[PDB]
Amino acid sequence: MDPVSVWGNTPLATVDPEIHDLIEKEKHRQCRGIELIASENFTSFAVIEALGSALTNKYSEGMPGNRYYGGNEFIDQIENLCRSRALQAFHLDAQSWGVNVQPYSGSPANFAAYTAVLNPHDRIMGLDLPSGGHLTHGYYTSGGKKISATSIYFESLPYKVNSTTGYIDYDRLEEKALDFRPKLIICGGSAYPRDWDYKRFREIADKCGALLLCDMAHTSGLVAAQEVNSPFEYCDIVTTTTHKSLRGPRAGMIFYRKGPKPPENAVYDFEDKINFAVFPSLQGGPHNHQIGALAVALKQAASPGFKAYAKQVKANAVALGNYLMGKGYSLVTGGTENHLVLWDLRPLGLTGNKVEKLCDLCNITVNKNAVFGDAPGGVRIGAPAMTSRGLVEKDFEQIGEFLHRAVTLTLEIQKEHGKLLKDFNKGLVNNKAIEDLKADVEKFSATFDMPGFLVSEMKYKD
Amino acid sequence: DFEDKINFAVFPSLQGGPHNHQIGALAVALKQAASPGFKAYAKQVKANAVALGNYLMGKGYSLVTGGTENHLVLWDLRPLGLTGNKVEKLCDLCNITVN
Amino acid sequence: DQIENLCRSRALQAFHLDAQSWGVNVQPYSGSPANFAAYTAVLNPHDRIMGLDLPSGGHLTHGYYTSGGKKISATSIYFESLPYKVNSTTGYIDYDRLE
Ligand SMILES: Cc1ncc(COP(=O)(O)O)c(CNCC(=O)O)c1O
Ligand SMILES: Cc1ncc(COP(=O)(O)O)c(CNCC(=O)O)c1O
Repeated sequence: MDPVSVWGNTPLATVDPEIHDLIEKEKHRQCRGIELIASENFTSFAVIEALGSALTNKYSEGMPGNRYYGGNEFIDQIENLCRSRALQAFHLDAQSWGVNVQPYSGSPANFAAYTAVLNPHDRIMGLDLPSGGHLTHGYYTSGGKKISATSIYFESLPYKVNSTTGYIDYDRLEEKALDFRPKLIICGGSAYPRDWDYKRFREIADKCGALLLCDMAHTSGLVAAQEVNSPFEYCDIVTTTTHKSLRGPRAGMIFYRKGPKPPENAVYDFEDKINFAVFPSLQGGPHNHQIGALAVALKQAASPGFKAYAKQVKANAVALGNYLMGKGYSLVTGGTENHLVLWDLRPLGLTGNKVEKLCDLCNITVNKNAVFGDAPGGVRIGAPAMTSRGLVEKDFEQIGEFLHRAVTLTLEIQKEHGKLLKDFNKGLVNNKAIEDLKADVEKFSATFDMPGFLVSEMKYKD
Repeated sequence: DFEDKINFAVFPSLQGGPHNHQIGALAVALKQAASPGFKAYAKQVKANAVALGNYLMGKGYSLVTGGTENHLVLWDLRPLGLTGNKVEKLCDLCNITVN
Repeated sequence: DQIENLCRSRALQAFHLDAQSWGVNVQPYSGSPANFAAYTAVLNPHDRIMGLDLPSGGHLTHGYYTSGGKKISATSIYFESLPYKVNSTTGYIDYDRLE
């Protein structure tokens, strides 16, 4: 039996050189490309120190002051701190809003919210995936195969954007809701480049008797800084991830109205149902290292610096958008009001998969994305991650130039090898233009700061 | 065609007699710089600058370019609302000489 | 002569230079005279020069004139200097704007 220090106190670089080396290679990759995945970010070292800590050792099933085991003196304080900081970050009165901070991620947070307020097979609507919505808001194929757990255990129906403007068609949503009669309407999405008319959603929900939930995962950092419409003014429940624009660990939260209802002396009934759904119905012990790390992120999000970050994210998305748009490219809705742009590639005859593939070869990470609701004909581009490395508008205009080069090279490989993926991949090999672009992206990326670790100590600096 | 132009610029164009005590002292310094100890000194200078830079950033101080690849660190004091004048003056009084 | 010849040869050795490819002059009184003699060797009066801007980390002898147009460095008095700057985001040399 190994003495404690050999297995238990030796650092990772010695206990497991393989994993240490792979993480170091991943750190280097994060420092040598252009990260435009709109859901990604780079969190702080202080968050990561809480995440990688002894908090992982403690079981604390239940919730603070009402646990199933002992030894929770300090875990209770950490969870209570995290919860009160969550309410502060979003400027919520603790007598009108509560929050559960135990969900393991955003998707468990959504499914626990549904479990709390719906019965199995109850009806739900959310934004269609080709229109910018997320899997957890419901998804089934044309062949009827239920894919999302939301569509397996409840009855979902999507609403779409207008096929010519790309904005949410609020009239068709109201009509569909009166026909379908959902018990729950979901707003928020993954690839919608505009703000949300939450007042209109509330009017539609009240007209059809539905609860109204906003999944604010993508824009939660922007909501915290009061840079986009606040869903809390109008929604019954607000779910979120904590790792996207909020820049924290991977976790989820469920916010819920409490107290008297606005004008029978009726009161909200969400609190106990939401808490019970997370535990004991769906989850086990909370991940206390995530909760501690989340409390750190929420304190960082409440700071004047984070408000400046949120402004800069929106400004960088706009500058990138305008740059592409001055090159003659087409954006869905012709611009953005948030952290992302939707690049309609169809006027170029390119699929989003070809542009995504050549970009990845040049260390530019984007993702194909269906466009206007229609082989995805676009790509989604987000600003939070590279903004966190300190990039401002001119730097995002340089990102725009890099994207313009990558797309030109894609056209060039298509106009020489052909629109078939078996043919197109022939041009992606031994290609000096790709090799050059990659080199330029690498040298560009290396000039920027990186939160989360001591840069001078990284193993790979080439 | 640099050699003749450069030698001529130094003398007779710009300077008078060389300072031969400087040249002899410089010859000594160039012998010392060619030694394995000096290679280790130069590594140590770099390591010392990095270690100081990392210490300051850990306290929440801002370095220009966020680090160093050579012998110096540049410390941006504007985020603290301080001028270089005040910090230089105060620790000149504590026998710490910066600029 | 032997001391200067030794200084020159040790200069070439300390920087790992082939004497068929590199020569050295070791008489400059200091660094500022060295720079100004180099300029005098290869430039005519009023020839154009660029060096790193002083707020971007450059040195007086690389050129310096004020917002008001006052020529401070002798480099800017006797030649026509224009500075280049670091990238305002990163603090590294902005190579594209220099080009
Ligand atoms: C048999 C078994 N299976 C699954 C789980 C769930 O683990 P998570 O907390 O990671 O969700 C538990 C937790 N049991 C906790 C206990 O016995 O104290 C368990 O005992
Ligand atoms: C009148 C006069 N002025 C200036 C200088 C220049 O001195 P430096 O070498 O220190 O630059 C000399 C040198 N004249 C040397 C000689 O007559 O032998 C000089 O004779």
